Amino acid sequence: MNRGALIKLVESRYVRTDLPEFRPGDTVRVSYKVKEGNRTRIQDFEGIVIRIRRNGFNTTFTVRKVSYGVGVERIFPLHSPLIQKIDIVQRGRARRAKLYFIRNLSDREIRRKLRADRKRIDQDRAAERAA
Amino acid sequence: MKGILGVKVGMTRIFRDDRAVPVTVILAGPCPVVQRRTPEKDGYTAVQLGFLPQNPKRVNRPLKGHFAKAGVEPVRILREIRDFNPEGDTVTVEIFKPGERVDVTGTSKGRGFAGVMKRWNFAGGPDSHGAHKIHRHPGSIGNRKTPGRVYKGKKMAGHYGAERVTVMNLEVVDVIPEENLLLVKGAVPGPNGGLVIVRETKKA
Amino acid sequence: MRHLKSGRKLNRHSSHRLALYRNQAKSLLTHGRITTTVPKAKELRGFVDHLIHLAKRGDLHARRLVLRDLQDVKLVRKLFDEIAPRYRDRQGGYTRVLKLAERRRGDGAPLALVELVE
Amino acid sequence: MIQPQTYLEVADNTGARKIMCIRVLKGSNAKYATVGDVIVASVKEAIPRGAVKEGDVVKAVVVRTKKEIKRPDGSAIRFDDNAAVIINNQLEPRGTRVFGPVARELREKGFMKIVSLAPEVL
Amino acid sequence: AKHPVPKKKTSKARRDARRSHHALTPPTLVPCPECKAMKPPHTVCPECGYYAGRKVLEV
Amino acid sequence: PVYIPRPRPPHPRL
RNA sequence: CGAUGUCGGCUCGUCGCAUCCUGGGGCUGAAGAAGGUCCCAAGGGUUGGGCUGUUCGCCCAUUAAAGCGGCACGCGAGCUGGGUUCAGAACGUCGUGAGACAGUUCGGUCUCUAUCCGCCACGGGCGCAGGAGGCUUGAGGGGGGCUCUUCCUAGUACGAGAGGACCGGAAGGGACGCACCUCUGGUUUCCCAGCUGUCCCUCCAGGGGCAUAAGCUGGGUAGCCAUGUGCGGAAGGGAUAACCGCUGAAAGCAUCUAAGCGGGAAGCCCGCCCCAAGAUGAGGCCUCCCACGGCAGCCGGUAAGGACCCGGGAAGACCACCCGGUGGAUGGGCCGGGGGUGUAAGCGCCGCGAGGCGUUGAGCCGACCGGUCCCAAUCGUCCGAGGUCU
RNA sequence: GAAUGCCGGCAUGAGUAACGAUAAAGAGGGUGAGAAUCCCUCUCGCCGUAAGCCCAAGGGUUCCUACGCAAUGGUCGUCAG
RNA sequence: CGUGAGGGAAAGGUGAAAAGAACCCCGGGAGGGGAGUGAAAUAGAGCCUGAAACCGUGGGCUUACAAGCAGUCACGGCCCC
Ligand SMILES: [Mg+2]
Ligand SMILES: [Mg+2]
Ligand SMILES: [Mg+2]
Ligand SMILES: [Mg+2]
Ligand SMILES: [Mg+2]
Ligand SMILES: [Mg+2]
Ligand SMILES: [Mg+2]
Ligand SMILES: [Mg+2]
Ligand SMILES: [Mg+2]
Ligand SMILES: [Mg+2]
Ligand SMILES: [Mg+2]
Ligand SMILES: [Mg+2]
Ligand SMILES: [Mg+2]
Ligand SMILES: [Mg+2]
Ligand SMILES: [Mg+2]
Ligand SMILES: [Mg+2]
Ligand SMILES: [Mg+2]
Ligand SMILES: [Mg+2]
Ligand SMILES: [Mg+2]
Ligand SMILES: [Mg+2]
Ligand SMILES: [Mg+2]
Ligand SMILES: [Mg+2]
Ligand SMILES: [Mg+2]
Ligand SMILES: [Mg+2]
Ligand SMILES: [Mg+2]
Ligand SMILES: [Mg+2]
Ligand SMILES: [Mg+2]
Ligand SMILES: [Mg+2]
Ligand SMILES: [Mg+2]
Ligand SMILES: [Mg+2]
Ligand SMILES: [Mg+2]
Ligand SMILES: [Mg+2]
Ligand SMILES: [Mg+2]
Ligand SMILES: [Mg+2]
Ligand SMILES: [Mg+2]
Ligand SMILES: [Mg+2]
Ligand SMILES: [Mg+2]
Ligand SMILES: [Mg+2]
Ligand SMILES: [Mg+2]
Ligand SMILES: [Mg+2]
Ligand SMILES: [Mg+2]
Ligand SMILES: [Mg+2]
Ligand SMILES: [Mg+2]
Ligand SMILES: [Mg+2]
Ligand SMILES: [Mg+2]
Ligand SMILES: [Mg+2]
Ligand SMILES: [Mg+2]
Ligand SMILES: [Mg+2]
Ligand SMILES: [Mg+2]
Ligand SMILES: [Mg+2]
Ligand SMILES: [Mg+2]
Ligand SMILES: [Mg+2]
Ligand SMILES: [Mg+2]
Ligand SMILES: [Mg+2]
Ligand SMILES: [Mg+2]
Ligand SMILES: [Mg+2]
Ligand SMILES: [Mg+2]
Ligand SMILES: [Mg+2]
Ligand SMILES: [Mg+2]
Ligand SMILES: [Mg+2]
Ligand SMILES: [Mg+2]
Ligand SMILES: [Mg+2]
Ligand SMILES: [Mg+2]
Ligand SMILES: [Mg+2]
Ligand SMILES: [Mg+2]
Ligand SMILES: [Mg+2]
Ligand SMILES: [Mg+2]
Ligand SMILES: [Mg+2]
Ligand SMILES: [Mg+2]
Ligand SMILES: [Mg+2]
Ligand SMILES: [Mg+2]
Ligand SMILES: [Mg+2]
Ligand SMILES: [Mg+2]
Ligand SMILES: [Mg+2]
Ligand SMILES: [Mg+2]
Ligand SMILES: [Mg+2]
Ligand SMILES: [Mg+2]
Ligand SMILES: [Mg+2]
Ligand SMILES: [Mg+2]
Ligand SMILES: [Mg+2]
Ligand SMILES: [Mg+2]
Ligand SMILES: [Mg+2]
Ligand SMILES: [Mg+2]
Ligand SMILES: [Mg+2]
Ligand SMILES: [Mg+2]
Ligand SMILES: [Mg+2]
Ligand SMILES: [Mg+2]
Ligand SMILES: [Mg+2]
Ligand SMILES: [Mg+2]
Ligand SMILES: [Mg+2]
Ligand SMILES: [Mg+2]
Ligand SMILES: [Mg+2]
Ligand SMILES: [Mg+2]
Ligand SMILES: [Mg+2]
Ligand SMILES: [Mg+2]
Ligand SMILES: [Mg+2]
Ligand SMILES: [Mg+2]
Ligand SMILES: [Mg+2]
Ligand SMILES: [Mg+2]
Ligand SMILES: [Mg+2]
Ligand SMILES: [Mg+2]
Ligand SMILES: [Mg+2]
Ligand SMILES: [Mg+2]
Ligand SMILES: [Mg+2]
Ligand SMILES: [Mg+2]
Ligand SMILES: [Mg+2]
Ligand SMILES: [Mg+2]
Ligand SMILES: [Mg+2]
Ligand SMILES: [Mg+2]
Ligand SMILES: [Mg+2]
Ligand SMILES: [Mg+2]
Ligand SMILES: [Mg+2]
Ligand SMILES: [Mg+2]
Ligand SMILES: [Mg+2]
Ligand SMILES: [Mg+2]
Ligand SMILES: [Mg+2]
Ligand SMILES: [Mg+2]
Ligand SMILES: [Mg+2]
Ligand SMILES: [Mg+2]
Ligand SMILES: [Mg+2]
Ligand SMILES: [Mg+2]
Ligand SMILES: [Mg+2]
Ligand SMILES: [Mg+2]
Ligand SMILES: [Mg+2]
Ligand SMILES: [Mg+2]
Ligand SMILES: [Mg+2]
Ligand SMILES: [Mg+2]
Ligand SMILES: [Mg+2]
Ligand SMILES: [Mg+2]
Ligand SMILES: [Mg+2]
Ligand SMILES: [Mg+2]
Ligand SMILES: [Mg+2]
Ligand SMILES: [Mg+2]
Ligand SMILES: [Mg+2]
Ligand SMILES: [Mg+2]
Ligand SMILES: [Mg+2]
Ligand SMILES: [Mg+2]
Ligand SMILES: [Mg+2]
Ligand SMILES: [Mg+2]
Ligand SMILES: [Mg+2]
Ligand SMILES: [Mg+2]
Ligand SMILES: [Mg+2]
Ligand SMILES: [Mg+2]
Ligand SMILES: [Mg+2]
Ligand SMILES: [Mg+2]
Ligand SMILES: [Mg+2]
Ligand SMILES: [Mg+2]
Ligand SMILES: [Mg+2]
Ligand SMILES: [Mg+2]
Ligand SMILES: [Mg+2]
Ligand SMILES: [Mg+2]
Ligand SMILES: [Mg+2]
Ligand SMILES: [Mg+2]
Ligand SMILES: [Mg+2]
Ligand SMILES: [Mg+2]
Ligand SMILES: [Mg+2]
Ligand SMILES: [Mg+2]
Ligand SMILES: [Mg+2]
Ligand SMILES: [Mg+2]
Ligand SMILES: [Mg+2]
Ligand SMILES: [Mg+2]
Ligand SMILES: [Mg+2]
Ligand SMILES: [Mg+2]
Ligand SMILES: [Mg+2]
Ligand SMILES: [Mg+2]
Ligand SMILES: [Mg+2]
Ligand SMILES: [Mg+2]
Ligand SMILES: [Mg+2]
Ligand SMILES: [Mg+2]
Ligand SMILES: [Mg+2]
Ligand SMILES: [Mg+2]
Ligand SMILES: [Mg+2]
Ligand SMILES: [Mg+2]
Ligand SMILES: [Mg+2]
Ligand SMILES: [Mg+2]
Ligand SMILES: [Mg+2]
Ligand SMILES: [Zn+2]
Repeated sequence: MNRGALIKLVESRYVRTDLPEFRPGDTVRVSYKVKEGNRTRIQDFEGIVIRIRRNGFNTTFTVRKVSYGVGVERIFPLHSPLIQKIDIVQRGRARRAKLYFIRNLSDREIRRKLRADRKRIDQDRAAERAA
Repeated sequence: MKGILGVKVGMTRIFRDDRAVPVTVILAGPCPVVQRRTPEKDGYTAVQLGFLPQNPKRVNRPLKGHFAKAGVEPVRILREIRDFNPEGDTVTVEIFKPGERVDVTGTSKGRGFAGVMKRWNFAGGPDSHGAHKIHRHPGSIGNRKTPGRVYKGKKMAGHYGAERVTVMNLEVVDVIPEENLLLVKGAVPGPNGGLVIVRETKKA
Repeated sequence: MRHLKSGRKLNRHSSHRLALYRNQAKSLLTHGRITTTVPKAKELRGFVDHLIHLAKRGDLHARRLVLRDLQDVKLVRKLFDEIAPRYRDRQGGYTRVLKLAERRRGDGAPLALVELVE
Repeated sequence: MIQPQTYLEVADNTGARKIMCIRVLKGSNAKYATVGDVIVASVKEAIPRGAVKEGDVVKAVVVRTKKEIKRPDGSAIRFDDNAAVIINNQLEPRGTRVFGPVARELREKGFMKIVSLAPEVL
Repeated sequence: AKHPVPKKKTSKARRDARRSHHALTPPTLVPCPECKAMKPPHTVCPECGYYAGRKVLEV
Repeated sequence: PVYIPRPRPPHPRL
């Protein structure tokens, strides 16, 4: 028996497939379905994804934004049904896979280290020239 | 009171009513009944289930004659289920519906020789302020001349784990009968690959 | 506990074990066959198999990769020129370990041979 | 994850700026406060002329923390500090406003005044 | 510690009772198919160097 | 054995 | 007195009950709420801090509560050594002095190896009248046993008002326990990358050693893990404690009692989880071999089976346990996936150059999920029933 | 028959602690009755204000070579102060 | 052993005679087994006698549901005379 296969099989009914690929260093907006007793609305969250940890269906990505003077990070299940959509706001170029370091960095200092990834921005426009 | 033998497949989590539900996947069915226990013949009730088919190349003659008395292809393991007596000759996941609550017994992971701290959550000793080679030590183990002995059952170091453990009141999250899979919320004893028993719960 | 853990320690620290394996690799690749203790033999098997396999790839990048462990341009040339080609169709399993019958006198250790196969 | 001796930044305009937790009001022997729990604390640093002053033993609700908070939906949220809002015995903000994001956990815990006063509810 | 010490001398009966688990177990031996010599299983035969049906080393 | 190791000092029972 | 280590602390508990809390009650100067006082009850629980060597005590902040005691004032062949309790030195005080002090002050060597009982674990042996492979009954043990807030009932009963229920029904916590690794968060001794100095290979480029038993730094899978997740306390049946009764004489009345019956506790029995037939009182059920050869015995050759040897294992100190041994996927390799890293080398272009860009999510790549006989589990060996008697 | 007696011998603890710096090893060849331990070669690691070299004190043949391995060497030894 | 003054041991015996074991066998040697010497060789040089503790091999009785200052009293069983 293939225990790995069965596990993927349970996961498949929840596996999401409508979300743009992104990377650490990218700026990104997550439209997230949140409940606020007793209604549910769409709260946006826009920041740099500084971490993406992979475990198949269990992959989760961590997004950092500065909010009214206080740095906030949130983790999302990449296959959560609570994510309305993900809008790519900026493709930045990182040299490592985890950007924890940006936490102790000033604003302009982060600007320097994560310069725009022209190569994936040219792709961003290449596609979307569609039929 | 219904039971079934299984194999712990692994853990994952699903989503249900916008909630993360940590689940353990058990490959339960199908379990051929091999022998029924009757009060007439044995004094109690039970069904001896069979699980995981086995190469006859390895099944000896005393057991081949045992399986034969049931018309069952040789299987790898047999375990009884007290006070359970189904109607067919086969027991599958279909005896469990979602929302039900189960009791899962498995063989716990084997820590081997385990220190007093890991096994019994003893606080050990200090790591500075003069402690002399006692940082992971049990301390005292008795009194003085009265009683001049150590209690039976005194908690000490020794083998920990690899024992039968049962977890109570586990919710059944889904049943996937075509792949013979049981989704149970929470954690089950022991390692992936290890044998488990899934019973109806004794709680209410 | 040691659960699901790969890799013997061989009572050496992180750099000694490695030098041990690299030296065992050179000697086996050099002489074709050697005698070690049984445990060291079993660990050499994969350590050498990988190198023999990288040699079958032939590319320059593989040669440099191998020279990190073997360091001998000559013997790496022997690896790529005479050893590698006799395995072109062998999908792994480039070495074998057979136990010997008698132990050492001075510490009783069980011995075995590691050899490149045919 | 706040415990006695933990310093918290003060998130309102009570006049306090720093407080040092001296107790977690959550039963007999609670070990840690998270977002939404109440603590007794001592004001260790406050600006002049504030309704609270250094030494006062005030109450407080923790609005944001450094250890991440987990959520039934499987997500989490983590702040750059531990912050608190000074409250009264009726669990009402003594201050006239709240500075910064606050944890959504505060809403379903009956800290509705602080959640409105908050610029962002994350 | 405080230097534990044998309180009494161990009797001949108790000394030897402890050695009740000290006998050597004789070596596991099987005849070699080629030269019919007794040798431990799963080792190359040290009297003819034959294993798995073929000559593997000089003796 | 012309050298005798000096005895340890007693625990002070005062 | 040919030595029984002395305070406090730490660690580990265990018992008592004259009960701090939680449960059950009677009386009340008990309207309700909340108290008082006594009775029953030892199942569980009984917090974190400031000061002092302290025990003790006071104080802060909580709590359901922050109980008192025994065990050599429990526990130094378990730790500590701040105090006491040697030799130094100083103060106050006494003494002509040497010196003295339940007066003070600063400092002042705490012994690797467990034989016997006891204890935690784990085997070896024999036994359980034939020999074996399985699955089990549970005698008897052990574990567990805590509790709070809010809300509905209901601002109702009670109350001038303030205040505010019983019973019944929900929800949410703290601490503890068992298991787990999907998530969160650790580690991950060589899984990847970057960096310095030096020596080297091979001059460039590319690399290797060493700088720790990882040179340093940024990461980091499996595993082991808590800070993370699941779940447990019960329910329910039974017998009672105090206490409250029914019916009822002795004793025309009365009386819970003398005949008889009911109610009644977190406690007792059972229930739950775990060990468990050496339970020598050695239990049961299913299946397998079977009347062997030679003088309740002996020696043989076997049967069913077993062990040895081997490849291994989230099993493990050894042993044991579990899987596998060519009719075989057990380990190693190889291949695919997952995962980590984060765009190798080489070449081309750009820049005087450090570099940059492309080829390229490339190259490398432990353990995870699988595939594949390429390599090793070759070949074998030794034990192992013939069934006592009424 | 005892004097923690005296001298000698032999037990127990026990196949137990230990085998004296965690700078570190592997292979191949040779010798020999015998080899992890001796010789040879390659590979690897350690020291390098030394763990390298030269004096003085002290030691007194320990130097060199051949033949040896009972004891000495904390194992082994064909090697050795 | 102690710088020194000084302290201060242990250790006797083959046999009448070396007749002290040629030679052969296993073995690297040590040791042994034969042969031989001797009245005698468990008088063989690790030598007269050769006690005891202590260690071992073989045989008889005995023991794995049993509580012990180890003996004693009784009865029974088995082995021996
Ligand atoms: Mg089981
Ligand atoms: Mg534990
Ligand atoms: Mg612990
Ligand atoms: Mg600790
Ligand atoms: Mg000390
Ligand atoms: Mg110690
Ligand atoms: Mg220490
Ligand atoms: Mg410990
Ligand atoms: Mg004591
Ligand atoms: Mg006693
Ligand atoms: Mg076990
Ligand atoms: Mg370890
Ligand atoms: Mg493995
Ligand atoms: Mg070691
Ligand atoms: Mg070692
Ligand atoms: Mg190193
Ligand atoms: Mg490899
Ligand atoms: Mg072999
Ligand atoms: Mg062998
Ligand atoms: Mg040797
Ligand atoms: Mg101040
Ligand atoms: Mg002040
Ligand atoms: Mg702010
Ligand atoms: Mg000690
Ligand atoms: Mg001690
Ligand atoms: Mg010590
Ligand atoms: Mg000890
Ligand atoms: Mg000692
Ligand atoms: Mg004896
Ligand atoms: Mg005796
Ligand atoms: Mg003994
Ligand atoms: Mg022993
Ligand atoms: Mg024996
Ligand atoms: Mg003396
Ligand atoms: Mg002495
Ligand atoms: Mg005394
Ligand atoms: Mg004495
Ligand atoms: Mg005495
Ligand atoms: Mg004494
Ligand atoms: Mg006590
Ligand atoms: Mg009482
Ligand atoms: Mg009470
Ligand atoms: Mg009460
Ligand atoms: Mg009242
Ligand atoms: Mg009362
Ligand atoms: Mg109690
Ligand atoms: Mg108690
Ligand atoms: Mg206290
Ligand atoms: Mg204190
Ligand atoms: Mg202080
Ligand atoms: Mg303090
Ligand atoms: Mg105190
Ligand atoms: Mg005091
Ligand atoms: Mg109260
Ligand atoms: Mg005491
Ligand atoms: Mg005490
Ligand atoms: Mg004490
Ligand atoms: Mg001590
Ligand atoms: Mg003490
Ligand atoms: Mg003691
Ligand atoms: Mg003592
Ligand atoms: Mg002191
Ligand atoms: Mg001190
Ligand atoms: Mg004076
Ligand atoms: Mg005077
Ligand atoms: Mg004094
Ligand atoms: Mg006094
Ligand atoms: Mg003073
Ligand atoms: Mg000092
Ligand atoms: Mg002092
Ligand atoms: Mg001593
Ligand atoms: Mg012992
Ligand atoms: Mg003993
Ligand atoms: Mg005793
Ligand atoms: Mg046993
Ligand atoms: Mg039986
Ligand atoms: Mg029972
Ligand atoms: Mg018993
Ligand atoms: Mg109301
Ligand atoms: Mg009214
Ligand atoms: Mg109620
Ligand atoms: Mg993890
Ligand atoms: Mg995982
Ligand atoms: Mg993680
Ligand atoms: Mg590597
Ligand atoms: Mg390195
Ligand atoms: Mg370098
Ligand atoms: Mg260069
Ligand atoms: Mg070097
Ligand atoms: Mg160096
Ligand atoms: Mg690291
Ligand atoms: Mg990390
Ligand atoms: Mg990991
Ligand atoms: Mg009743
Ligand atoms: Mg009445
Ligand atoms: Mg009446
Ligand atoms: Mg009556
Ligand atoms: Mg009744
Ligand atoms: Mg209860
Ligand atoms: Mg059982
Ligand atoms: Mg039995
Ligand atoms: Mg049983
Ligand atoms: Mg009994
Ligand atoms: Mg093993
Ligand atoms: Mg087998
Ligand atoms: Mg076989
Ligand atoms: Mg395989
Ligand atoms: Mg494989
Ligand atoms: Mg792979
Ligand atoms: Mg791969
Ligand atoms: Mg991949
Ligand atoms: Mg990837
Ligand atoms: Mg590039
Ligand atoms: Mg490139
Ligand atoms: Mg380049
Ligand atoms: Mg150019
Ligand atoms: Mg990749
Ligand atoms: Mg196939
Ligand atoms: Mg054979
Ligand atoms: Mg006398
Ligand atoms: Mg005497
Ligand atoms: Mg004495
Ligand atoms: Mg003597
Ligand atoms: Mg003796
Ligand atoms: Mg001795
Ligand atoms: Mg001895
Ligand atoms: Mg041993
Ligand atoms: Mg011992
Ligand atoms: Mg030991
Ligand atoms: Mg020692
Ligand atoms: Mg040892
Ligand atoms: Mg040492
Ligand atoms: Mg040494
Ligand atoms: Mg050493
Ligand atoms: Mg080093
Ligand atoms: Mg080598
Ligand atoms: Mg060699
Ligand atoms: Mg040697
Ligand atoms: Mg030798
Ligand atoms: Mg040499
Ligand atoms: Mg230099
Ligand atoms: Mg230097
Ligand atoms: Mg001279
Ligand atoms: Mg001299
Ligand atoms: Mg020579
Ligand atoms: Mg010698
Ligand atoms: Mg020698
Ligand atoms: Mg010799
Ligand atoms: Mg000589
Ligand atoms: Mg020697
Ligand atoms: Mg020697
Ligand atoms: Mg030595
Ligand atoms: Mg020689
Ligand atoms: Mg010399
Ligand atoms: Mg001298
Ligand atoms: Mg002299
Ligand atoms: Mg004479
Ligand atoms: Mg004479
Ligand atoms: Mg004569
Ligand atoms: Mg003469
Ligand atoms: Mg000869
Ligand atoms: Mg001779
Ligand atoms: Mg002989
Ligand atoms: Mg002779
Ligand atoms: Mg005569
Ligand atoms: Mg004689
Ligand atoms: Mg004589
Ligand atoms: Mg004479
Ligand atoms: Mg004699
Ligand atoms: Mg003699
Ligand atoms: Mg004699
Ligand atoms: Mg005997
Ligand atoms: Mg009995
Ligand atoms: Mg008997
Ligand atoms: Mg007695
Ligand atoms: Mg009688
Ligand atoms: Zn042969």
